[PDB]
Amino acid sequence: YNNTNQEDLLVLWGIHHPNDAAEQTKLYQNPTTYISVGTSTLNQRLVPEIATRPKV
Amino acid sequence: DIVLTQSPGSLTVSLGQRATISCRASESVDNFGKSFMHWYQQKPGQSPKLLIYRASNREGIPARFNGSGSGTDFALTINPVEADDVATYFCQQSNEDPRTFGGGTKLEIKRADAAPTVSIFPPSSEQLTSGGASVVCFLNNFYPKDINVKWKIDGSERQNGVLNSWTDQDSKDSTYSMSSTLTLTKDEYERHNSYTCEATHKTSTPIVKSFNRNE
Amino acid sequence: NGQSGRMEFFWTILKPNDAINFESNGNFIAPEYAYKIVKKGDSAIMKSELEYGNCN
Amino acid sequence: EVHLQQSGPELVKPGASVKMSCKTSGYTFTEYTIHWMKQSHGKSLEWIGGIFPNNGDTTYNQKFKVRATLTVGRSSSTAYMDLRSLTSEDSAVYYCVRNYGSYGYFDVWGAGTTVTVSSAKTTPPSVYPLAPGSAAQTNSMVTLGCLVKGYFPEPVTVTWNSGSLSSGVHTFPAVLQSDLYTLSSSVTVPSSTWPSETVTCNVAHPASSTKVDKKIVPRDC
Ligand SMILES: *[C@@H]1O[C@H](CO)[C@@H](O[C@@H]2O[C@H](CO)[C@@H](O[C@H]3O[C@H](CO)[C@@H](O)[C@H](O)[C@@H]3O)[C@H](O)[C@H]2NC(C)=O)[C@H](O)[C@H]1NC(C)=O
Repeated sequence: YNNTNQEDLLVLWGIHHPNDAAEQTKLYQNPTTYISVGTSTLNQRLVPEIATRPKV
Repeated sequence: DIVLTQSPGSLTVSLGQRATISCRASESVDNFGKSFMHWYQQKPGQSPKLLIYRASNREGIPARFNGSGSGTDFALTINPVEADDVATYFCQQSNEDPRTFGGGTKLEIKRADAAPTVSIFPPSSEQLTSGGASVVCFLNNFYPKDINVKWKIDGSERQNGVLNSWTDQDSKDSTYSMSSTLTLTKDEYERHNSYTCEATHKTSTPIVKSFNRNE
Repeated sequence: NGQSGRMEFFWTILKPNDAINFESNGNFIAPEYAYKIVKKGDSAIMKSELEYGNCN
Repeated sequence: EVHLQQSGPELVKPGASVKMSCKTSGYTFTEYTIHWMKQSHGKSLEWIGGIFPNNGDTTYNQKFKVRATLTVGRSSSTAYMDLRSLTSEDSAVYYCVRNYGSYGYFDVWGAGTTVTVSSAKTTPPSVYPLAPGSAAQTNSMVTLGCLVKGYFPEPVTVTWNSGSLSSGVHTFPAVLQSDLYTLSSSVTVPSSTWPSETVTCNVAHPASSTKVDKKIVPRDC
């Protein structure tokens, strides 16, 4: 997405951290995944950290 | 004027040892808590080079150079002395115009006594058609500096017509070289036979090279 | 500046008898020159748009 | 880089005037004071003056106040010095030098414009090859030569094989013989290489627009 406006724009996004390799498979077929975001200034590549956590 | 006087004037130090050159200022060169002295290196045959600013800090300059001192007297310490250190070293103050320099100190390297590679040369044919004779005699790559060339024409010595020329101690091998031309006119020349070139060094207890006119 | 890749730089201070160990099999931007901290003192990085004046 | 390119060696009739130039490059001309230094041939360095480009303020030595004149061409990124009504005294080398910051050190020194003050005429040299004696050979290595005689004024450049040979070479300093300069060069190659190898002596004298080559031919005997 190219910001064509005249203003700064606040963009929000997210990553999902599943419980197990199973849940991983059920939701997104692929077993090892990434999310990379790129900007003039921003550069990140997130990898979901699967773990079993208490229920909230 | 802040008269700067370096000492000693000439310093010969053995290779791999310590050179210690001093500077002395007529009045102090030392306020704001820092010394405004500078050391400069003039390797032979080229412009001076900046070594130390404000008496202690090195400008790409090897650590072998120790800038030291405060107030009225300072000292450039070169240690260990390397081959490419033949130069004349200058201290100059910036504490107060007019900017004044030291006399300068020439550094010489003591090395292994080498023997002069003598070689004698007859005058060119092209020169002789022009009317003059020139007997050249090189004495390359030797040490100590002191050498003594003699010219002999048919056994009898001669000084008049001689021009000598030494190079500076070579930065790379620490050896001197010498030219020794002997100029005559064609007619003055054609009235003799054997031309000799007796070099007397501390190395050999006389090295000779000669040539005969007609061969 | 035409480039769509990114370079990320790092630094550390190597204490006087310590050693730094690099091991890499790619994407490495290697040090050639480092900087000896010769004089520590009180100084500053002044943000200014002006240049030298040859004065004191 | 911080290079300072200055004017070419010059000759002036006593009483005349010179104007050597120094061209700045690689930094901002207008941030540093440029200065001039005079060196009496192999003796001592003397400070002449300084000039700050950006506004053209000058600062002179007592000694040179009169005879000297620092000027600056801002568009040209160039500093000039002018010496008026010269004498034998002024025959020496002049360095165009960048000083860092009244209380400053000279960090970047230029090449050196060397001035020669003499009434003498410009004289092209004469080059003579130096082949060894017909019946004598220096053992493992053969010393060869080149002789440059009767020229004015300094300097001259001596090269061996257009420059590709830079090893055993010694070019001796010139000397004064009947009011002309004379110098010699000595290339040293392994005995096997000569006379098989083309040993040519390349000499250049700018002051007369002269460039000469001499090939060392063994002793015809
Ligand atoms: C980085 O380089 C250092 C020098 O090469 C090194 O220090 C050296 O460490 C050894 C032991 O590993 C010392 O060994 C001996 O030291 C003294 C003698 O002076 C005595 O107390 C003992 O006999 C002892 O066994 C060296 O003296 C020491 N050398 C110096 C010059 O300090 C570092 O450990 C190296 N560092 C890394 C992180 O690799």
